[PDB]
Amino acid sequence: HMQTPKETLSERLSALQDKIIDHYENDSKDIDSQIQYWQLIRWENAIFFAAREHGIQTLNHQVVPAYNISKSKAHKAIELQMALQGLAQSAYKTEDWTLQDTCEELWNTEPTHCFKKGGQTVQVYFDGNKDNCMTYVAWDSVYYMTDAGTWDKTATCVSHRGLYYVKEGYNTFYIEFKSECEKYGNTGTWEVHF
Amino acid sequence: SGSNMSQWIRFRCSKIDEGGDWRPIVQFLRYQQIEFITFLGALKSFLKGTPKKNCLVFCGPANTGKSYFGMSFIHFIQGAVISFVNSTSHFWLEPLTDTKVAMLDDATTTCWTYFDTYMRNALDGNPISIDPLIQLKCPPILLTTNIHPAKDNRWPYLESRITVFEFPNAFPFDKNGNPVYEINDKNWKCFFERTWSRLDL
Repeated sequence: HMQTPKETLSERLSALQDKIIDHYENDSKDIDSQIQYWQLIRWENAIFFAAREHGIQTLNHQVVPAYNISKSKAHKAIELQMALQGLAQSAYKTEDWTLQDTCEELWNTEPTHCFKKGGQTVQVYFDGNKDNCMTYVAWDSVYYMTDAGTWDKTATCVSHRGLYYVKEGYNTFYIEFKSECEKYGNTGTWEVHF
Repeated sequence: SGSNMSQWIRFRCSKIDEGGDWRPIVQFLRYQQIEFITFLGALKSFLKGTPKKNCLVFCGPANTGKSYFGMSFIHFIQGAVISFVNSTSHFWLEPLTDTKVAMLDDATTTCWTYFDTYMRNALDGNPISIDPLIQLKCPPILLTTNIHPAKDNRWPYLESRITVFEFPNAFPFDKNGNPVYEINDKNWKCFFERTWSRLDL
């Protein structure tokens, strides 16, 4: 059979999507698995982009997303893949690196463009009001990229000002409690419980 | 029931036939543009009854099959369906007194207004009263709706204490009119068997 362009794109998507769920099933602790996972997601979105370019509305029953959605998700996938490829050349390569450790949701969480492990909870009460309380996470370990492109591991520090980590000699705040107060209470008073 | 969530689900899986497949569930989520890891994180907090994470919401048109998907979970876990009556009283919450998980199907604008005012303790994981005034711990509540409760800021208390998954796409059928994805007890059994530890059960 001579494959229609939709049939070819369909065949490739079905294999990619099967592989993606294999990853979910396996729950590998290997950083190299996560790198591969994010490659699959880039490829998935590249297929959906090409599908739309070819006037295809649905592919293997999947609704072909808007160009902006395919592009956004691919860019996100590349970003994560290259961060993981760098992290894989660090001393921390052989730690456990799971789907959960390397998902977009966590990546987008402060501090962003960093990996983090071991969240310890921080409770902040605004205006002495106990029932007006925001929960934050002080990460046991933050992995950040240096200017040289290598990944280093450091701990979080708590203070009245906020949550920070030391990035190549520079205190780097990822939560500012003043900014959070000026948004949940507005008296200039807050209490930090850690 | 008295048993914890882990014991209950393990027991429910005991009563369900072997041979299901978790894949249609995962595939249906990704079909609806939902990230697997995000959903699983939300479900973990939901089953624990975590404060501010005790209500899960599936939002979209009836043709998405959000209610079929949601109800399949309820059937699996043997949860209870509650029927909303606009009141200032909690009397209509009777069916959830003794359940593991409750479901309210097709929450209206009026329902969300009710939740924003009258379901605060439930949203926070604090006991509520139904009636001699008896206190009761509210089980996790799954809601389906086509009124997004956290887009337009109408419900400020509710807004920060619910998790919403949107279902943008119509429930898919193949060329013979057969559903592309079937979601039933056996598929949910496999789903839990595959995600047990990740759900912290």
